[PDB]
Amino acid sequence: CTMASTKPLSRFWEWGKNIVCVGRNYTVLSEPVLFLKPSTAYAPEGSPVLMPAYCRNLHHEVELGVLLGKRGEAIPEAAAMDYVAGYALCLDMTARDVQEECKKKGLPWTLAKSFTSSCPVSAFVPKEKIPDPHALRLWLKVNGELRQEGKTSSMIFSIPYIISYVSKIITLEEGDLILTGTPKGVGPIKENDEIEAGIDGVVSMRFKVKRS
Amino acid sequence: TKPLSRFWEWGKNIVCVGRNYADHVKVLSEPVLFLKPSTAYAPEGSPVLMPAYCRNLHHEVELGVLLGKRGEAIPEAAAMDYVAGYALCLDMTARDVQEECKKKGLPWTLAKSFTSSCPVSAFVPKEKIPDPHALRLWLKVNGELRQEGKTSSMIFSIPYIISYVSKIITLEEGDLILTGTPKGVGPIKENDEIEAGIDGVVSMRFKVKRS
Ligand SMILES: [Cl-]
Ligand SMILES: [Cl-]
Ligand SMILES: [Cl-]
Ligand SMILES: [Mg+2]
Ligand SMILES: [Mg+2]
Ligand SMILES: [Mg+2]
Repeated sequence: CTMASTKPLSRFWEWGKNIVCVGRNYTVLSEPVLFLKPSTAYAPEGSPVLMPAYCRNLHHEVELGVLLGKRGEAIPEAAAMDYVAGYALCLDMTARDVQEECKKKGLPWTLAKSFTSSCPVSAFVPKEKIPDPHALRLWLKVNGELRQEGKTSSMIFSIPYIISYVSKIITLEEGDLILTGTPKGVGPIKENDEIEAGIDGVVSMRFKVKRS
Repeated sequence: TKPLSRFWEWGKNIVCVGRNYADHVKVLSEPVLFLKPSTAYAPEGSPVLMPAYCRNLHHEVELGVLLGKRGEAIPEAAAMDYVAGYALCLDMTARDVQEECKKKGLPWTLAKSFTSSCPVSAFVPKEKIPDPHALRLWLKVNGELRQEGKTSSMIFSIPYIISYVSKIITLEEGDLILTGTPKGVGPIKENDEIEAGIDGVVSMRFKVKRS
């Protein structure tokens, strides 16, 4: 089978190897902060967000995800958008107190950012549906109440810039995903809370928060 | 197909422990964990590529544990049933960048997770290693011994590490865990030749090249 019974972009979470996330993109450094999630962070719509046992302060971060359509090694910024298959709406689910400890102790962010279900993900949005990734409204509601809204025009580092920089450090494979940061309004969730989030005019998704 | 013999071709995730050897310093706190991407794999035949930004590249010879099976919250007593086998690995580290990451309280990504940051030997089936904690690892640079140590010097056992990791991160078929480096970590420069092995089991050669 030489088809999309092999690498279907509509199911990128099933076969995608790597997830790369930018830090503060809405002190900021000369470059975007980068951290990884494992493939097993993916929570496709229908999956709950799982509060880890060790987690006291679970935070939502609505983020635009950029899906790579082809292998990219030191991708030029001017070519970067030729490497994009499309987008997903994502949550960068964060154990915020663990993260405070990680920052303070100079440890890796893995227990804060990389747990099971730490990357809820919408249906695949083909590139065609988004003329301009930097002209979108991201929104997130908890129990029907708006908590984050932000414009992707507010991004400090552009998506072509991010793809380029990341690919110079980490070769990206077909189906790798880059989370491009969260606007203002990040905040906590508790067991049995309902998250709704969307990109205006493009896609919405629902997640319930549960425990292990 | 997805042969475990070629796990680097298709494996999704690499998890690495911090310091797990009691034979050097460069109520026990849990093991530090960090991730490498799939594109960290440098299978034998690949060179190690020094990132442009790197001033102080370090070798870390490590025993890699390959998972055969999906595992969530694996009990320590069951952990070894999830192991398909082993690989000899290098946890290639930009040491100065790591100091910068620690100082700012940022992720260790640029220090630990670059392209080719995980050189990897031929797959060793579990059968060939009755006791993972009774192995000698060694590494030479340009013919000169730099690291040697026993996996009996590990602070946390392999079943412990698999268990702890799986409670935080579900492991897939083909995921790899690097279990730490013995004494002798140190720098390597462009055009250095690395030889490393597990006594009685496997050896590997790598050349270090630049951008
Ligand atoms: Cl927390
Ligand atoms: Cl360095
Ligand atoms: Cl990290
Ligand atoms: Mg984030
Ligand atoms: Mg991965
Ligand atoms: Mg190591």
